[PDB]
Amino acid sequence: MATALYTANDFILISLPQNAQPVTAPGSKTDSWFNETLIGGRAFVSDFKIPEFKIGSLDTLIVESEELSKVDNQIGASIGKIIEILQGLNETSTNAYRTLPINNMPVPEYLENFQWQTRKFKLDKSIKDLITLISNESSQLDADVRATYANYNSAKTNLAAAERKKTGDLSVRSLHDIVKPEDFVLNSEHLTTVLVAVPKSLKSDFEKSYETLSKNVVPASASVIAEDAEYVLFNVHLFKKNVQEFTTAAREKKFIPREFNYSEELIDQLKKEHDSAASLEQSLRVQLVRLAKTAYVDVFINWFHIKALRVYVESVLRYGLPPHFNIKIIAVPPKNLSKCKSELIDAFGFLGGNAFMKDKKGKINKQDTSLHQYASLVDTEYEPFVMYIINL
Amino acid sequence: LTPNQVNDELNKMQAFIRKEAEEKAKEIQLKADQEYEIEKTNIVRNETNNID
Amino acid sequence: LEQILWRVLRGNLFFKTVEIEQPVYDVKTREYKHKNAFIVFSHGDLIIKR
Repeated sequence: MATALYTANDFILISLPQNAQPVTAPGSKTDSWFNETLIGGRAFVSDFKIPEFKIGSLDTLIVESEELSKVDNQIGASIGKIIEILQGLNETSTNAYRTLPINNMPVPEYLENFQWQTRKFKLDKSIKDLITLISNESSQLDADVRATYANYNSAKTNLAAAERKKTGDLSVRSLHDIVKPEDFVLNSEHLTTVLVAVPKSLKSDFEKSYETLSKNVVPASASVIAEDAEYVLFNVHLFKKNVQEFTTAAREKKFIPREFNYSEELIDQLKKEHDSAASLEQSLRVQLVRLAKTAYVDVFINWFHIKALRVYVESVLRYGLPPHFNIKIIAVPPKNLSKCKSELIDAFGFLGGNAFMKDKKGKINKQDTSLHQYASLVDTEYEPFVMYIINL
Repeated sequence: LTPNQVNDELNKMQAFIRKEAEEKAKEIQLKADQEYEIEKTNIVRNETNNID
Repeated sequence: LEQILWRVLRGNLFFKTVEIEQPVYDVKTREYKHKNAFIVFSHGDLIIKR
């Protein structure tokens, strides 16, 4: 059984009329069958105390049930899409609040003794009121985490782009250790320099073009300056009037057109931007993990409250006015969905109906006609009794 | 025909009938609770003017 | 139909019926299809519209 992620020490939600008695061997008490006559390594047989709430018109109960199920779907999707990134960050690999104590309390321990909280919900409140409260709280926390994650993704893309320029090619890297006044003599203009980067093999096209290249060359401006073992760098100083010839010729001898000069106002920009990107990513990741931890427990509290209200409404949906109906919770051994689902429904098959006999049983969606969409507004079909798939 | 549920439906009939009746009773109580002043003070001013 | 009613109104309804003696043809296909008539009653108006 797996409703949550990283299943361990799982439970099940069950409700029933107080007087209801199982039928597999008559004369058996509730605990006698539960704690002893139920196979499984462990069975934390326990009750589930829940406050009573308002009783609206029979007419509406169905629409509130539909609305709460609809919102249950989206909140489930949200908890899933936050758990995925709670592992997608890839910082801690053992676990992260998957089985770790939620709200400083082991998740099974917390739930097996969790009582209802009379802090954001009061004794006499409208059902729509609590529905909207949970809905909007969850929606706001969602939007917050979504915007934060989008900002993190943008930062990751930007810093990756910065890193690619930093390393990935010796032609695109923004040099910051060879530009100097001693080779970029920026003064009263007489010359026009340019950086050159040519593969080693083509070195004859430039070396043997020492001075036949064109007029107006500068002595020591073609001699050895710098070599990267893949490209060779010089400072081709040509005058400030005959730039046209070499500018035209640069497109047929494979010269990099990256116009660079001794200007610190741009050199400092790349370093400051890279360091700031690293620092802001470092701050953002910690802030994001903290926000995830904070909202994680909040969203599970919300989702557990949604399940609680779902079961509470479905209880009266099953039966009449008297809310005297017993609710029990039992821990379940891992990887034992089949036998539990079978035996538990077997003991109270009488509560699946009295004259509605079908060999197919359970609650997994199935179709044998042009119907059976499991929707109380168009097409829905059997349910065994008050219960829902749940592990944690 | 589940014996308990079918009779619970007819019980809820009267239960919610009287619950809505009592909510209507509360509403009509409130509709006049404030009415004991608005008509009992804005109408008595028909005489103080003549007295003055 | 009765099953989907029973499992959409959640096991609470009055539903008794009588069969069509000497049935008649349909209108979509002009076929003498065996027919049944039903009667139903509930309290909720929302139920009625559903």
